[PDB]
Amino acid sequence: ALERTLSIIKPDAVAKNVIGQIYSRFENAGLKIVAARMAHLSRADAEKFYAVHAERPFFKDLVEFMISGPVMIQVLEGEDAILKNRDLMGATDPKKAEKGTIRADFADSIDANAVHGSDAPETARVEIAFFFPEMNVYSR
Amino acid sequence: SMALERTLSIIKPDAVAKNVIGQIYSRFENAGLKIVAARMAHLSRADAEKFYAVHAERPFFKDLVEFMISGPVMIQVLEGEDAILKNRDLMGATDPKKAEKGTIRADFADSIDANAVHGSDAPETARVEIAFFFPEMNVYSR
Ligand SMILES: Nc1ncnc2c1ncn2[C@H]1C[C@H](O)[C@@H](COP(=O)(O)O)O1
Ligand SMILES: [Cl-]
Ligand SMILES: [Cl-]
Repeated sequence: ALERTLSIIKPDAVAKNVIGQIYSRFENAGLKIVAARMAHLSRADAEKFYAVHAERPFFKDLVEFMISGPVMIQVLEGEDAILKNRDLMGATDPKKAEKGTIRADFADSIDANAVHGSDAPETARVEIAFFFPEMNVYSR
Repeated sequence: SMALERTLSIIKPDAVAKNVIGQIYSRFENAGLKIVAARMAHLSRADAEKFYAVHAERPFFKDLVEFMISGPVMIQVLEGEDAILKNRDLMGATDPKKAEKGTIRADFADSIDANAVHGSDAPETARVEIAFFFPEMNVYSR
């Protein structure tokens, strides 16, 4: 159960003051919050984070929405963490997300879709390393 | 209407281990307080000692320090109307035995040593405790 994934509670969900409810989704599902911080990303950092989408027409929108306000960033650890977090988040478009997922419950739109989660083992590694030094990640 | 205040909150290692960070956060957020800074940390002995200096000559001091450093904690700044007192009412009495039902300490604390949470007790300690753990550039009022 040492797999880790990178989660972000996006500015829309922070602004709703539902950080705790989203955290409980993780915790109740058996994931442990092993690193965490509130931050306000710069444009340059949002651009780096979303680099893989630099050529897509929704790039500017991913970026603008991620820097519109503070975010809560955390590392989630546990068995099958990457896929479990994805299951908890639900579909990218909240209109398509299953009932009781984070996006179905807290997302207003595909832009304001509440949360990010790493999509694969290598993106989890890169994203965790982007936001946290290992000395500030506390496995337990 | 009262003064918008910031206070310093810590979810102690007992409650982090319980995986009830979310539940405690929702206590704050449902009471109309906003999380305006946060980070997970593992305090050093020295940092815990500094933080608890007001209790340095007391006999529970060593225990306060060893318990604060026994595992990672979740630290946050809470902002809202009357935040200092509000947080304290939500936490409940220092001794979970004495804490009203529905408080954080009643629901998540196992004892006076393992008592789940800290909150600043006054405006001046709030100021000092926030500055101890966060630079202002990482506190984001909204
Ligand atoms: N208009 C208004 N609304 C809400 N909160 C306010 C206002 N003016 C100051 N403050 C804040 C600043 C302090 O935390 C507290 C008392 O002000 P202090 O001067 O520090 O004793 O209230
Ligand atoms: Cl995303
Ligand atoms: Cl304390």
